[PDB]
Amino acid sequence: MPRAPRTYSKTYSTKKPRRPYEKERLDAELKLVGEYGLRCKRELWRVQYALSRIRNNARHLLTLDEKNPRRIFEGEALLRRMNRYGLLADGQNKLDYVLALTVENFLARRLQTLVFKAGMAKSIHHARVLIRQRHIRVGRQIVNIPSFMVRVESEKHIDFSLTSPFGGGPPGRVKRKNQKKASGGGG
Amino acid sequence: MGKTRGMGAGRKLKTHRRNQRWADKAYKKSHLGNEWKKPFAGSSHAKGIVLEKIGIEAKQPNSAIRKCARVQLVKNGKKIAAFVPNDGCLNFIEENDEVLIAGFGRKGHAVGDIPGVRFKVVKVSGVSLLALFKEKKEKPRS
Amino acid sequence: PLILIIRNRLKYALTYREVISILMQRHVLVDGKVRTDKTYPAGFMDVISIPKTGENYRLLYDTKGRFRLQSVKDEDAKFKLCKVRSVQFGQKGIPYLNTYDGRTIRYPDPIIKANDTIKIDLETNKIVDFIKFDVGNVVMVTGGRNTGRVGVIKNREKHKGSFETIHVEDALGHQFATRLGNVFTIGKGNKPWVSLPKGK
Amino acid sequence: MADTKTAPAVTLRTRKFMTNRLLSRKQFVLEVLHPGRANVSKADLKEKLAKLYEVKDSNCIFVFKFRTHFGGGKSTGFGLIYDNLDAAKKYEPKYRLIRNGLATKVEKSRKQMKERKNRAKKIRGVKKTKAGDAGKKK
Amino acid sequence: MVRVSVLNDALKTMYNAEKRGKRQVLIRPSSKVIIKFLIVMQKHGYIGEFEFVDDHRSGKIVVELNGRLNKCGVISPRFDVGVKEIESWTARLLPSRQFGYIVLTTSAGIMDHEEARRKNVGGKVLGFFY
Amino acid sequence: GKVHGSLARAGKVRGQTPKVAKQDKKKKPRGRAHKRMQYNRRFVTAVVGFGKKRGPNSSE
RNA sequence: UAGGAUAGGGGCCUACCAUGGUGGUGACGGGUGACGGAGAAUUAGGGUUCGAUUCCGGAGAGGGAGCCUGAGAAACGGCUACCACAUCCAAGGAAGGCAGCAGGCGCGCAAAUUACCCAAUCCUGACACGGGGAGGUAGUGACAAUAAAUAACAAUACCGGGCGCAUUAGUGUCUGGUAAUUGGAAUGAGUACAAUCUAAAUCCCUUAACGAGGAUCCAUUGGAGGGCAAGUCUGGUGCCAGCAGCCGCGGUAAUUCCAGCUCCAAUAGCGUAUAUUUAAGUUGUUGCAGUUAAAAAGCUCGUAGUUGGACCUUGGGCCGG
Repeated sequence: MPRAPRTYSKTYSTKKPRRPYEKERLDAELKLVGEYGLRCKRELWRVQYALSRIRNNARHLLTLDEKNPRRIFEGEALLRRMNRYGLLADGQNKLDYVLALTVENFLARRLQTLVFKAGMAKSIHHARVLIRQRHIRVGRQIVNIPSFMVRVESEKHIDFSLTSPFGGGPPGRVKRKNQKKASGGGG
Repeated sequence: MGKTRGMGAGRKLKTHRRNQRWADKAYKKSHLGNEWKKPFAGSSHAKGIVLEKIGIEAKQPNSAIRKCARVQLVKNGKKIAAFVPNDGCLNFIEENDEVLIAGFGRKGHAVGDIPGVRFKVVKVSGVSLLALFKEKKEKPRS
Repeated sequence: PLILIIRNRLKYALTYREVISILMQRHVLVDGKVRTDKTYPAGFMDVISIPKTGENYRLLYDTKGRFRLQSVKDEDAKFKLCKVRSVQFGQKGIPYLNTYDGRTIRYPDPIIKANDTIKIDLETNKIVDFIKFDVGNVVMVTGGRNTGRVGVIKNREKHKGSFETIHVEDALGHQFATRLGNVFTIGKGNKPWVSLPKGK
Repeated sequence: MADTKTAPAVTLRTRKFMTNRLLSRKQFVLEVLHPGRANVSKADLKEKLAKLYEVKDSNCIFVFKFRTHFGGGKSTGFGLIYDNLDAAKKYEPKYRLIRNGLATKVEKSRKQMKERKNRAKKIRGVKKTKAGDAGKKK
Repeated sequence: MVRVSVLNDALKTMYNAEKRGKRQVLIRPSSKVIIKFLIVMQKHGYIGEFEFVDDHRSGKIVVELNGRLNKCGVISPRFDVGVKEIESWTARLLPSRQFGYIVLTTSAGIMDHEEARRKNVGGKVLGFFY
Repeated sequence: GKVHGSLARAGKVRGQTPKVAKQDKKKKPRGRAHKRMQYNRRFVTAVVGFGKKRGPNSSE
């Protein structure tokens, strides 16, 4: 038939502060935001939501009896979804760590921090700009999005994109005007 | 003392439970229909027309003239008093304009320190009260 | 129903409403006969086969239990396995042996019951074989979650008011029992057609 | 792929292809890499293309439904090569035909179209005499 | 009433006393609690005195404690019979956190929490062993 | 008692203070950019930290 | 019990006949933005609240009754009648129902264009082939939500806080920033050949030529007594003016006012109101309290209702895996 519209359902939780201004909470959150190079606490809230919901599914399987049909079958999916992304390292595959986890693992696997880790940026603030500057990509098709969430598979592939300098052909506008003035104008 | 635990006896617990809710303010508002008794219909805001500017004296150890205005709702016959916050604003309101009022955050009831003032003024003349005192915007002529 | 099934073959992009041109030029035939009706009732074991330079298909089930194509042999296409959905019984030898798509086929075999299945050809509607509904036979469950599973009949349970449940031994998992209407027998010791992995 | 100039090739690639003997034609996906370059063009496609599959006409063949993604250097559309000019039209929807050049889009006015049919029902007889009738009658 | 709760309540207050038993009258759902205690070794012995001629049945307990630590830290009732509050094998509310067990009368008979759960059969909780 | 009080006195304080428009000063970069600054300021060389944290102090 | 009716049983109605039916397990009556459901919000859970909504089933189509045709309508963009409304006229008569779609008025706190197409979703027709404001199409749209621009990085300059050095003076090095200075880079906020795409167009898509010196291509709304994150600032007001959900402040050196500065803090979003969920175990199933705080009926009998002991073909023994 003719279809309906779009629901959505919450992407984030800002529910976590019991008290809106807590000095301890503010200090801790801002440090994470600084190190990984998020701009906003909104970006923290969405990843916090992702952590909680993924963990919530895991709790249900483990509390139930061993060799319960849901536990074994769904447990295969539970293990691999995290592992594929690189969220869950091998060796931590006890299923105890899936319950535990950390906020940090998600941010670590994002593209933005990977740029800085592999030299290049000389600031995590600079790493945020670099993706917008069209530098670095898995394939050919530019990522300007810091939250790309690299698989570890696609980590290997990260090198400059086909466009922009260091990648090849075009330098961009600032040099183009400077060289034009230099060769006809004398600057 | 302890509550009945029993297969049929479920019914006793259910019937009593409903009565208790009426003590709680939120349920009481709906159940009695106290919202209707309060001047608003249940609306977010309500509009009235300014009868007078009235100078209501502050209660007990506070001394000051609060400076309010009484509006009569367009919907109802009900006359009630609403506070005009901020420096000036007694001038900005004026008799016979349309004023949009909302509650204090008291959820009905008089505020306390201003006797019988159930509401406060959100805007006058369609402009925004906030803009006018601040001098961000100016009232339109007429 | 026909429109969904045809579209499954076509779906790359931008057909769908243009199914109509194909139908009216009669380059779709279903069971060797012209139908251009989307609302057409279909069930398990319908044969689709189109003219001349064509192909042959058997309707099968996916994980949900919706109709999907599998290629089938030209030899098998000539035949069709049809549930006897309802029956007009006995005397003077005038059965109306209803099928799921609504075909009638006429006149005694030395048997005939409701829930038994009749093996039919395709075009002429003559009786190839008659398949009894009995224990040990191979079954497809047509509806529910359990759809797309096949198994052998453990027992049938008969009761007052209706025969409530018929039990199937096999499953990916373990035994389940279903209503008679859900059970469509698709194989017997006398004649099976079953040589197919299935569904889920 | 895709003939070069100095300005890079802009790849001519095909993918997910079934020849379907009902629709009587070739349906396939055109995933055009555009490394360092803009738009391939509706013309440049059907000008290469043609000579690979050996349909050897731009006229019968249509390419459409470009959308894309962010990040650049690729675009995805869909294109078909048809067995005959006459055959193609019947299977194709009208929207393909009009842009291709095979059909003209007729613009209509809703008010003019529907009301006019009702008028035809109402008059019985020649009804020329009614015009003269009204003049006399006032 | 049904006894059951009375045994559990009497047990824990008697532990605080440091008595070697209290001895009392017993019934048939309170025959059950004692045998379950033996299995999970809160009791290493129980004896059912005068259940032969008398007006009632009874049982003096010989009970663990008078040792170092108490074995039964808490047992406290969680509803007798004559009520509808019900659990299934999947519903499982619990006390303790797996150190204890949750006493369950199942379809076949009274068994401990793990046994019932494995078999995939629900029932109604009698009490909470911590 | 008094509920028929004077209306004369409205708006005294603003008219006894001289109005002062805001000044042009070196603008902090805004939106996302302002947020970036905050973590570096408070955790590296800090700011003030009498009691909790402080900023716009003179005489203490 | 009988009959007529209708597709049919049928108090369905109607004759005769009997005198019943139903209720504390809350019937009967009243109220209800009381459609019902799938579902929604919010709750760990348990629950609570909600259900106008592109679906599913029914009802109605100005209010009411009655009926034709036909497979089927007790139809309403059919009729027929009355009532209520409004419309037109050469005033005798006549036509008609936007709780369909645009549009307009009124109402109100409150909700958009008198554009276009049958190409897709799907239907209907004598019919591949037509038609369908269903539906799609574009506009408007911070109900909501998603992706995430407004600048980054080096150098350099003081200022540090490091560190190796610091012996010995020092500052010095990775750099945190306070630097409207600087330096070359780079990108899209913008702009625009080309063609794409949509029914046809616009957009998405792009991509030649273009597009930043921070004041410009410049973010905002709230807050800084407590609750509540962040001043005992500066100037002014002085129980005045205001602030203040609540507790409170203002009677002249007010961290609570009013401006400025500075700071905090969410950030293309934030305030405010009403309803609602949580908190609230203030609804106590999960999970309450009643000596003295809100709260055992004066007492007993005692029902509907709940609840209720034990023996009870149950217990034991053997092997197999």
